[PDB]
Amino acid sequence: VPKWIQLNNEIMIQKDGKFQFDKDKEAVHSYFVDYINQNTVFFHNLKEKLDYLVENQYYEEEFLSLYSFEDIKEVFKTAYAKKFRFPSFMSAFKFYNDYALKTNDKKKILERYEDRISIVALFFANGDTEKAKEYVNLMINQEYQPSTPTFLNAGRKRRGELVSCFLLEVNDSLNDISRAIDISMQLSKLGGGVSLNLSKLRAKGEAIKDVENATKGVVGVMKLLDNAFRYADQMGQRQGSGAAYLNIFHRDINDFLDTKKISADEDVRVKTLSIGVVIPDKFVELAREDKAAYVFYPHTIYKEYGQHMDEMDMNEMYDKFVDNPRVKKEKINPRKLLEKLAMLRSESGYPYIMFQDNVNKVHANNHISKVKFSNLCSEVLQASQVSSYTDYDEEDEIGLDISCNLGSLNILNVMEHKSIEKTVKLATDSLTHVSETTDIRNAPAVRRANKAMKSIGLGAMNLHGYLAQNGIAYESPEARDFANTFFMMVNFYSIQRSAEIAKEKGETFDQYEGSTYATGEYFDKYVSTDFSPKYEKIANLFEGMHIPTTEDWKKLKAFVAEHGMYHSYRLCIAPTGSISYVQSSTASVMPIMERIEERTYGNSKTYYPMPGLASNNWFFYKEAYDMDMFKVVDMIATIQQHIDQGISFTLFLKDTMTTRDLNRIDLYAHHRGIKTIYYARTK
Amino acid sequence: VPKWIQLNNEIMIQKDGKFQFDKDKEAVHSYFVDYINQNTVFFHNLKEKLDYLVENQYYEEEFLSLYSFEDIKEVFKTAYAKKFRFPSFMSAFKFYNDYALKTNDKKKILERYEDRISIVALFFANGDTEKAKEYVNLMINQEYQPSTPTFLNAGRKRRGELVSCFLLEVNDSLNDISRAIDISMQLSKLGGGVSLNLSKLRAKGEAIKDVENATKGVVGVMKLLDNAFRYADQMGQRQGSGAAYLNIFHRDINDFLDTKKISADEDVRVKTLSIGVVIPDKFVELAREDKAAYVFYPHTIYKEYGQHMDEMDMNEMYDKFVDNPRVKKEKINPRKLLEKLAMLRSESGYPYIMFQDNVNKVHANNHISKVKFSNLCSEVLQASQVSSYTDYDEEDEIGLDISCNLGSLNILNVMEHKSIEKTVKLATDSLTHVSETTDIRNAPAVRRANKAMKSIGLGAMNLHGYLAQNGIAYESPEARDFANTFFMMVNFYSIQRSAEIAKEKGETFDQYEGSTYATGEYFDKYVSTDFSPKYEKIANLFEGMHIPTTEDWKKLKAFVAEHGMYHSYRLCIAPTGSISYVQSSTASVMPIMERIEERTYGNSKTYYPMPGLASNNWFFYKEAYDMDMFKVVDMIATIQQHIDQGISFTLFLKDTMTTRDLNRIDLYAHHRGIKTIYYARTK
Amino acid sequence: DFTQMFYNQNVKQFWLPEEIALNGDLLTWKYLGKNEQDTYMKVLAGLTLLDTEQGNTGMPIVAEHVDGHQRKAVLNFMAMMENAVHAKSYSNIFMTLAPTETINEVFEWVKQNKYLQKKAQMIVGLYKAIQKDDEISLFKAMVASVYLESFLFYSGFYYPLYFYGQGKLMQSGEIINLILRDEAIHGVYVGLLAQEIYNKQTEEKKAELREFAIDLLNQLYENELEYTEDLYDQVGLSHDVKKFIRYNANKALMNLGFDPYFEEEDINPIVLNGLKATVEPLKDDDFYF
Amino acid sequence: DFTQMFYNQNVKQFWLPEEIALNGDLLTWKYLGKNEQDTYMKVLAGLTLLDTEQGNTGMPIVAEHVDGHQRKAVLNFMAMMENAVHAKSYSNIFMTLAPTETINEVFEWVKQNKYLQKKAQMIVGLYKAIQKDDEISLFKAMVASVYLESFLFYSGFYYPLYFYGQGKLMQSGEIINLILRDEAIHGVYVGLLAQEIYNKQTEEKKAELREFAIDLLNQLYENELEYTEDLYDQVGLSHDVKKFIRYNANKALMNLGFDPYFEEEDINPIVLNGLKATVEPLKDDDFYF
Ligand SMILES: Nc1ncnc2c1ncn2[C@@H]1O[C@H](COP(=O)(O)OP(=O)(O)OP(=O)(O)O)[C@@H](O)[C@H]1O
Ligand SMILES: Nc1ncnc2c1ncn2[C@@H]1O[C@H](COP(=O)(O)OP(=O)(O)OP(=O)(O)O)[C@@H](O)[C@H]1O
Ligand SMILES: Cc1cn([C@H]2C[C@H](O)[C@@H](COP(=O)(O)OP(=O)(O)OP(=O)(O)O)O2)c(=O)[nH]c1=O
Ligand SMILES: [Mg+2]
Ligand SMILES: [Mg+2]
Ligand SMILES: [Mn+2]
Ligand SMILES: [Mn+2]
Ligand SMILES: [Mn+2]
Ligand SMILES: [Mn+2]
Repeated sequence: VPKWIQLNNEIMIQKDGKFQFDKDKEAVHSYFVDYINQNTVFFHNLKEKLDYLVENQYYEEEFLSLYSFEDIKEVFKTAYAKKFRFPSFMSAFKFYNDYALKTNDKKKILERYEDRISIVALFFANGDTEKAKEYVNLMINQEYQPSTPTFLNAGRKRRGELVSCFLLEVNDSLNDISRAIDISMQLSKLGGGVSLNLSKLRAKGEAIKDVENATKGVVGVMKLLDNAFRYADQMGQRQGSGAAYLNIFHRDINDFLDTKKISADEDVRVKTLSIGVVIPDKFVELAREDKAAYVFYPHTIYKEYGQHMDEMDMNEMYDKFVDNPRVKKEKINPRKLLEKLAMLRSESGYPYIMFQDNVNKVHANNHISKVKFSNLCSEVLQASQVSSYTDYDEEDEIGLDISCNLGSLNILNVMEHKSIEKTVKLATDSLTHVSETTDIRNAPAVRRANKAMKSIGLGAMNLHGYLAQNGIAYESPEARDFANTFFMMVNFYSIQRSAEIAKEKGETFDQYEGSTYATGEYFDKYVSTDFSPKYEKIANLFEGMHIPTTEDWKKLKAFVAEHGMYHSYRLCIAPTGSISYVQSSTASVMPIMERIEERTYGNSKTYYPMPGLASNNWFFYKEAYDMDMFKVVDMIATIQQHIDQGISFTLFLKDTMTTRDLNRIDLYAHHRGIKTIYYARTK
Repeated sequence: VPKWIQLNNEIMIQKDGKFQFDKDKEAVHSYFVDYINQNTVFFHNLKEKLDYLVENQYYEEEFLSLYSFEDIKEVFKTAYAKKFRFPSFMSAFKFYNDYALKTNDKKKILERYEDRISIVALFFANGDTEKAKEYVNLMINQEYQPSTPTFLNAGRKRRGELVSCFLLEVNDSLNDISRAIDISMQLSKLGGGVSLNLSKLRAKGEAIKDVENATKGVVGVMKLLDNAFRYADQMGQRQGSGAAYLNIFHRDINDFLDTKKISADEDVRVKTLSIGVVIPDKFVELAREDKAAYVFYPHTIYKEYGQHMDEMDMNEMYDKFVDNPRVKKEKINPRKLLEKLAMLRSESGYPYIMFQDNVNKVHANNHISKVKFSNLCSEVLQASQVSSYTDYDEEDEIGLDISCNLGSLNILNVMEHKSIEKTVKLATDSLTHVSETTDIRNAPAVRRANKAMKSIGLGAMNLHGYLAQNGIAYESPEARDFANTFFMMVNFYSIQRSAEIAKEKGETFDQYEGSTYATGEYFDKYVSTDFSPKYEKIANLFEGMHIPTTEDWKKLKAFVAEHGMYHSYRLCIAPTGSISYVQSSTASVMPIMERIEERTYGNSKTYYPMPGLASNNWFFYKEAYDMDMFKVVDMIATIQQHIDQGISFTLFLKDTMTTRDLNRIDLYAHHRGIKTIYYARTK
Repeated sequence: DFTQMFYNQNVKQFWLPEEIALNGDLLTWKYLGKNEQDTYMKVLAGLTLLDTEQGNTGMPIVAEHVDGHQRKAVLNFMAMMENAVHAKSYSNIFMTLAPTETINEVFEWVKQNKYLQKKAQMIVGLYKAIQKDDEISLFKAMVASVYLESFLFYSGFYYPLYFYGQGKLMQSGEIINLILRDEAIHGVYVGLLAQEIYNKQTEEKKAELREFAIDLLNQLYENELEYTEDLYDQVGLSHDVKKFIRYNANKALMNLGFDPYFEEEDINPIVLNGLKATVEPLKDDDFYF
Repeated sequence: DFTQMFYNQNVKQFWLPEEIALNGDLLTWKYLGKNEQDTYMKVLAGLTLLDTEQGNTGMPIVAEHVDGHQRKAVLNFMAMMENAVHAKSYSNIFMTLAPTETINEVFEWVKQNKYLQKKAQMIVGLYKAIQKDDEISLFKAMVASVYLESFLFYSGFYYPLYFYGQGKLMQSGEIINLILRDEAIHGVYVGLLAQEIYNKQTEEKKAELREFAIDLLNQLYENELEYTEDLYDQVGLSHDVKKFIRYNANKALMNLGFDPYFEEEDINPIVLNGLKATVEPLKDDDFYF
């Protein structure tokens, strides 16, 4: 057992009835005195290091060639002047095991934290030394964290794509299904998580070229996609991850759900394909009134109306579908379906729940399309247009496939530096740069939507960490007040930066003129409701920072009207799995699952306390499972009212609560305006 | 139970110790006087029938519009003038259950045998009334039988494709793999059996752009193809059938074979994809000498030499592969691999065995490409060039994917009518028409190969029926002499018709100038060796027909040199599974499995005696399992010497014999020049 | 070729009575007529009584005489489901819908009922006739077992499925559907074990075993028709129940590798809505001819 | 007074080996000496044999002779655990850690090992000697079963527990602890049934039954000593294991209502350190907030 691992395991050993949290710090020192410095490759000067990394195909020549060597050296010096120290052993371990650049033999460390941050900053700035230094100060203060793809791969020649969330629309044809399989394989090859909408696909027992009972339904397509994702597994590094979304009014919805049951046969169950269910308000109304619902055959609806079932508003179309004899449908019990969803989420955490009307009643780009499905993490909610992939030697009709750009603000570090505006604007600029530098040659609709929509996702993390280190309970009304104010400022500065980029470049996102930003509707609740903190403690937390008022929001609305907005979507709160360790932050805006987490690496045990955990804030670091899920829903809705896309919202349940409690949480989330529900993790 | 069912079951009720074969005839009468005539749909005249079939989307109106109604009436009258009667109940039952056109609800019979034959003939003639009458006389005499796709689907609006088998070359890339999956689904949707050569795909543990041990090998692609064929299953009517072919020198050859082991795990086992193994002469030489062999990693060979492992001759490059340190290889025991092949064929009948050198030592189009794999029935052996399917928005390099149209001569009916020449020429014309009117819009390499190669497959059926009905034992040297003479005549007249078509159209198949037809090498054994019958009985059997001599072959060689050949490939002997029932013929050139076969249909059981089975020819209808497989190999080699493509050669084994006997049969087949071995069916 | 696959499917279908809350059935039970309640009670008792024989005798006796450790384990698992899961589930349904005195009376009636007794004793008779090391007697018992699992239960299952397909008695209908799903796989599995024995027999012995199976099916079928009229005439359903019996008889025959006996019929849509060669090394000189 | 609570405990303890991922033991296994791996394989193989016979024969036969549907349901469930869960789990462990040839060899080794054959002969002989309606033959078989559950398994259990307690082979060890947790309740339950029969006897008959139980225990014990030495001498642990089996022999006697027979000894402290969701329907009030 290594010395740093012993020093880390000494945390659980209680002295005077208290955990030895400070010992973790010592572990970090050991982890750097015994391992990191010994296995870190050192060079006589930075010029030699850069030459070795470029020549050995570690870095890219293009992004480094935009700067003189003096500017690169100045950026590296700015990164190293902070003298950044990892506060916990797990932060440094996760960085140097997951993100630090290693030799081809994987035994030496080529990149420190400062080196990786400097390289990512130089990639972000695209030739501006001052902008690169600003990015270096942003990331070394740990105010902003690029996502795992961006942080890991920026500036590296041997790399995947910087985007890892991809949403694909699948049209109801064999050509479109095969193209979707191909694109899923290509994007999993790039290292991205792929979500596919299967609602347009006709159900099982439908007609193919006017022969009856011929379609295999969406379950056969799910089997094909599951095989494709198993095959494309990042060159045998990570398990291929894919998601499939189906509307709850699709007839296959039960069989869809049956793919996640343990009792399902081998020809029914898909193991590497996550599933999500899109639930329109009509289904919730039918379940609430206990009226029996109807699941429709999509192809009959398409033949009758010329549009797909998921392309029209089910609230106004459901009665017409039911009363139409030419539309084929099957009787179901919506309450039984809700109970089945709750039971499946209890067993396996699936499916993801998308409340379609909750997403689309605040969607700014409904003119382009309504949000029909979400991503693999159930937080990307954007307009998508299906593509018509025709036969060979025939021109395809390329639509819009969602691929947003991830990046997370560290709420604790951002707010302690009183730099919400600067961090949000710099993160928006970096996300815009990464979106502009993304070029996928095997996903035509993804590339077209990236060029047109210019959608980015700016998330936040360390919400619970910040609240606990400031003596605020996550379920307290003060925490929701802080979240409201902080995320309203984040939205304000994100919109301001998007409008500034649109003014500078002279271009907005495609079909912006029809958006609620152009019409000013988006700013309605912002020009009438003041989002300043209602509690003195939160106001003192925001001291030293200008909180945008209704007049500031009116000025921003006028600015957007005059200049437009560059990004169709700006904010989405991703789970932030492993980057939260490196940043010493709690994951996403979720409450912490455990105060101290026990992990097993190799044959060794390691202990990670939550950041800033001590005896004084032990009570404020309440575990997520012990919390009331209604108050967690309230906080997530408070944040969601300022996020244009969704939030990865995992439910944290105890083994005691039943499926009725899960359904109640889901229905309260639907009532409170929650757009997506990610997971049902049972303790 | 139906009356005809009782009459057919009365065959096995012996009277005076003999089977009541004549009862079978009675059954057909019943089957027509109680079911077919009552279930048939009669019109006032042919005009109303044709109009009803045209407007109700049963028939394509284009092929019928090329004839005036008087000509169509004359063709139908020619078909009905023969007064064709089905001699056995099973012939009529199979036609009216599998090939006769029924209504949309399948409650009535719209097409008689004469109606189907007339429609197929009118489609074949393409506006020529005299040619349509010739086709009608050829098919109503049952001298020639179009394949099941062509016979069933010719002239139908709801038809599929007329091509039975498709062969795809899969290049070593994710884009090519995805395109192969798409094309396999498209062609299975069209109803054709798809064969894919996986020998170019790099083995398991190869590098995908400098990251090693990343590839899943051919087994992952096999699983993808298996799921694709499961999904595309002819709209749920016929199970999707696919074939995978791998060279025996591929490193994955064991894992490949492990897909068919009955103890294979679900993550490896493949159940809807047939497997074939391509064995060069080098492997047989290594096994014979007991020298340990080496299987190779295709990607290392491609990197070192710039060509795929199956793209070059292993007999001359195996030592270079072994001595090359930059080529990666694994040690295997070739005798152990042969024993594994024999055990697998005993257990499940797989893999198909393709003796590559036996195919390519007489292959006439080696300049275009060597034959690297076979079809799903292991009888199509043609040159194929792999396609380079590139990224989206990039032009693809379209290669040649094999596809040929099947058609079988009924040997008994052809020789009874003394019309080898006329039947062969008319069948060649019909297959040329089927190739010309075939246009597949989702398989580009298949379309290009169909347009360029113009390859057709003219098979033969009722070899054993003709031999047994003429008092010739199938294993006798007289039977092999008859096969030699008959198939030399078939080859002569097929080459003559191909050259005549090339002369009349002024065009040959692509790259004909480099073929052995153009250089005259193909005719060598035909201009030096006489293939006239060596037995007086066979010569009497061939009386009334001009058997080509060496002078006729020299004249044909000069004619080909002057005019060329329209078809790259002309003769391939398919299994002819279910259409042999309608023709009252034994399946293909294979010996009969059983004298009387008991088949269960619905809740009833039926007995089909072999065509012409009686007391005097009971022992001439020797069952295949009771026959010496070495003499069957001799027969198949004798036929194969006159067939440019392969023959679907099924091995018929007894349970008592061991895997060593199967290996001996395989090695004798390789020694005798057998190109492919189809199945190892054990009694 | 099949036991490990069936092992997997069996264990992944594991369930417990407690998982389904039954009390909400009282909200539809109270609205049924006396004849509907009477038929339901009688059908339920019929299923209960037959399933007890299968748990106490049918599955354990077959497990005893079948050779093979893995087969014995699967058979043990199936016996467990009969005794520990199914029997408790039937009891739970009864205790929810009827008071103790009513349950005792229904079981007294069904215990004396001529058509229920005829089939119960016919099946039990074949289980009692199995002789050690006699595969013919084992096969006959397996046929009886398949007929119970895949055929005889279905005159009973009809009614809960009929209600379940209409939105009535949904909790007990869910339980019945889980039970039925277990009996289906039990029937298929025992069917494969019977075919294994059948395939080891001569042609004359096979024909004799086929005659046995068809004769037994006929006896049971004629009694099922009487059983059906006795229970279902009072609620007007017998015609449709008879179609369901024949359809399931055909499934039972197919489980035993036999042809269907009855013509194909459509089923009531409400019920539908509810529903190794010897390895010898190459010796050389086999490469030369 | 006890069957219902045993029924509930048994069904709530239900598990499958596939719930435990075993690839985590790969390295600590690789690191053991050849002697240690050999003893470990053989130990688990001896356990597999015992569970094979307990599942195939012991539990089903006792179930057959014990009266009462609930008692039979518990015994049937225990039988299923023996062969469908316990015996199979050992193969999961073997298939993870060992190559096929080593697995084949250890199963061949059980067939020819004289101590393992003797203990199987003795235990299974008593199971097969049970006579219908003869409570004394049944008691004797229940004593044999308690000795298998609570004594004989323990020469085998020692080694996985010994490793678990040192933080080695902890995934395999987790499986073994689940098996041990089951056998402990199986031994208590069968012990209570045996005591029921014993308590019906005259004092003279009781005296003979104690003689039977003690003679049988001593005979099994003497054989187990030789088995223990044969397996553990190569890893240096025979004396320690012997103390453990004596400890557990006393627990078996206690399960039978008898006084401890061996004196107390200090057991290796390492070995001591080695030791669907509920568904409610949705109310109309859950849709409003
Ligand atoms: N907690 C830590 N986080 C990150 N790096 C660390 C940490 N502790 C030590 N290091 C690394 O080890 C070096 C030694 O740091 P130490 O605590 O011994 O003193 P120092 O005054 O920071 O040293 P130096 O002269 O290297 O700057 C640091 O410069 C840094 O590179
Ligand atoms: N074996 C058979 N094959 C094909 N069609 C048959 C067969 N047997 C009967 N039919 C059809 O059923 C009709 C019944 O007539 P059948 O053969 O009994 O003699 P028919 O009334 O004297 O006239 P004909 O033989 O001249 O048609 C035939 O005309 C024919 O259309
Ligand atoms: C992407 C991917 C490829 N492969 C295998 C199958 C293909 O035959 C083979 C080639 O993939 P390619 O698509 O050719 O990958 P590449 O072009 O980026 O890499 P290279 O330059 O070396 O050609 O890699 C996998 O096994 N799994 C995968 O996920
Ligand atoms: Mg279409
Ligand atoms: Mg490539
Ligand atoms: Mn049961
Ligand atoms: Mn059962
Ligand atoms: Mn046990
Ligand atoms: Mn036990």
